[PDB]
Amino acid sequence: IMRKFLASKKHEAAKEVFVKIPQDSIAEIYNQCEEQGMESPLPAEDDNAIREHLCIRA
Amino acid sequence: PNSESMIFETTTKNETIAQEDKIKLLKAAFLQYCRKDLGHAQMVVDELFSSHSDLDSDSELDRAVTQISVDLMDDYPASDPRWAESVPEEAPGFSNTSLIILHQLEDKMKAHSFLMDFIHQVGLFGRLGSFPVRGTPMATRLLLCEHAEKLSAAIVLKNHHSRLSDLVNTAILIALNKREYEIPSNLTPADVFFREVSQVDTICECLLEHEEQVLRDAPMDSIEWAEVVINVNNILKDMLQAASHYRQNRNSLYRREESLEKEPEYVPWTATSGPGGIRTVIIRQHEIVLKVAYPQADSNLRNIVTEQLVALIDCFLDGYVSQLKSVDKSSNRERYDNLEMEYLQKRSDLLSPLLSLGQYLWAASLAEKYCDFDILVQMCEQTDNQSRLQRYMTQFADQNFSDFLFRWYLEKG
Amino acid sequence: LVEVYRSTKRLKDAVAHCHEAERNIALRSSLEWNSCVVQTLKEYLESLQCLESDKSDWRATNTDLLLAYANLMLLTLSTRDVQESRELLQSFDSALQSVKSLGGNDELSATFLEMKGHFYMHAGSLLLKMGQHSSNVQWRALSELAALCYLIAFQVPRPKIKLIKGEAGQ
Amino acid sequence: CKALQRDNWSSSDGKDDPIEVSKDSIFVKILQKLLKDGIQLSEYLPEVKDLLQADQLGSLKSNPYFEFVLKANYEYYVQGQI
Repeated sequence: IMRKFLASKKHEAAKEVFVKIPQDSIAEIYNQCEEQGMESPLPAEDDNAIREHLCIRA
Repeated sequence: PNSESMIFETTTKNETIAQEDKIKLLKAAFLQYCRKDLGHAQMVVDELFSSHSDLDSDSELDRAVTQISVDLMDDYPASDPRWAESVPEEAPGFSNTSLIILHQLEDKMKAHSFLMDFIHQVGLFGRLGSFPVRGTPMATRLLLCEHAEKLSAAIVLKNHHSRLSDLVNTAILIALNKREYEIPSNLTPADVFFREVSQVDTICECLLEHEEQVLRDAPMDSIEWAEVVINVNNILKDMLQAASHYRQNRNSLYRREESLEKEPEYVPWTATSGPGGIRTVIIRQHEIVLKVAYPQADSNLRNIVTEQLVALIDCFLDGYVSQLKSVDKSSNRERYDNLEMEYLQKRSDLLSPLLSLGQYLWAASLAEKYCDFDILVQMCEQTDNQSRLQRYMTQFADQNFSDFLFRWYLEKG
Repeated sequence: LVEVYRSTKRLKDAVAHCHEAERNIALRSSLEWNSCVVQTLKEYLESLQCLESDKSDWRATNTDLLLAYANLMLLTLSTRDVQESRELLQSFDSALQSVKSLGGNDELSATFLEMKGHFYMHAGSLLLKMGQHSSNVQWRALSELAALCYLIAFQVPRPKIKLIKGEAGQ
Repeated sequence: CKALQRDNWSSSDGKDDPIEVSKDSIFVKILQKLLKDGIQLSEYLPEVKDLLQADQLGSLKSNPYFEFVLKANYEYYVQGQI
């Protein structure tokens, strides 16, 4: 949805979606990876998604 | 003149050849085989011992093949210059290149296997006789086997040395004092001793002279005697297993497949009778363990040291079971029945303490391997294990175990 | 149905029907059914080959076969004679000896570890079942070898499973 | 020579293999790079005779432990390409 709003020049609406993502979420996706159900490296959709969210923040 | 015309000579040539010259040229042929120049490695062999010569040719052949095997066990590691004040100026060694003793011992074993290939591939193995060993004649193929059993155990002794250092360095010092030799101060006692693999066995007299001394100078209120007994037993155990395991897993690579003759009574090092004989080592340690450790020990230490004692008694009887397979019942029966009674007596002397100490699995694993029917039957009645006795009345039936058991029930039972 | 599959050599079809029918608890209670499952899983392994597919099918079929042996052994101990229990335990021993080569970390490696535990539990059960009928045998030797069996069957470590969050199956 | 002088060719505690221990040396790591980048070490490297006749090595030119560990790793990495 931020990929849409930034292309649509709605930079404040992309920042409204950025504020809908709680700031713990980047660590919570690692918490959910060490107690098993997933393996020691983050799922490859979601490491790339965290890297993309960090691109969007920058 | 000069070139193709000047007489190539210098160390004399073919129309004389002394016994040093035969060894220094058979060393050339083995070094040519270690270049895979087989065409010339053979031409030196077929000149040195040409197949139309006197019956004394083979008394030089067993000798040169033995000396080159001793020289390879005892080789000087010419990559390490701690030896550069400690090597002779003529020395036709084998240049073990690895800067660690474990790898010198592995590289001597790799090279020994290529010496056995050279001896098969240039046909020589078909000519081997019986070199003199320990003051008897011994079939030279079994001496070449023994030299690699000594290497096999030296690799174990160097791996227990890298765990148990100053127990082993002290037994090495006692063994080197029994050679009267000065240790070069550029080296250690371990480098001097792990040169001489031809004598790696003398450690097993000295380890018990150190163990007896800890069992004379230390308080029984300590743990340290129990760790010495455990660690000396593990050194003897794993070396004597590495000897017989080598002997068993290469029992083809030392064998005449045909013979028209009678090979002598084969006594390997692991079966030696004498003051430092490995039988007398196993007997000393069976006295020591049963008279010193087993009275003082706990329930767990008594198990450890029993499985160790079982591994020493097994090498002792393996050593008789081999001997009673080279003496002949048809044409040396005067030796045979008397060696068979020596075995049958020492079989019970060594195993009756495992029975009396109530270790019925360890008395019986052994008595089932060596057919000791008295202690088989005694363990059954001392457990009332009539089902295991019936299992023996099935298992040993070609060997009349039931006829024996029926005396045992008639007499005292 | 499993007769009618195996006679037509529809062996993967028979095992796939077992993979559905084993979900009925009223079949898993039958000695007859578990005997048919254990023997059908062998006859399917006896048709698999050196292919990259079969190195997956052979894993499932051996996990199934060792678990079906452990349940057939529970039922045979409970319902049959001592010799009927020997020949089954000796068949389960033979099926463990093949899988014993697969030192690794898949769920056949995990099943094999747990099935050492069930094998020694059933072997200790066979020695005490021998004692229940063997009027002339000393109970010490049977109970010593049974205690060794239970000690091994206790010390086999509990499977270190991974709880995920969709999977309502125990 | 200057790679070999960044590497610590002092002797270990007498338990430990000089073809295992050499694998953290920067000299062995550049040989492993040349091999992984496709180069023939049998043609690309100077002679083990004359790398030992170069004077740059200085203190290492009197060290026998360096003298066989250099040879043992040349032997291992070049006879690994034949």
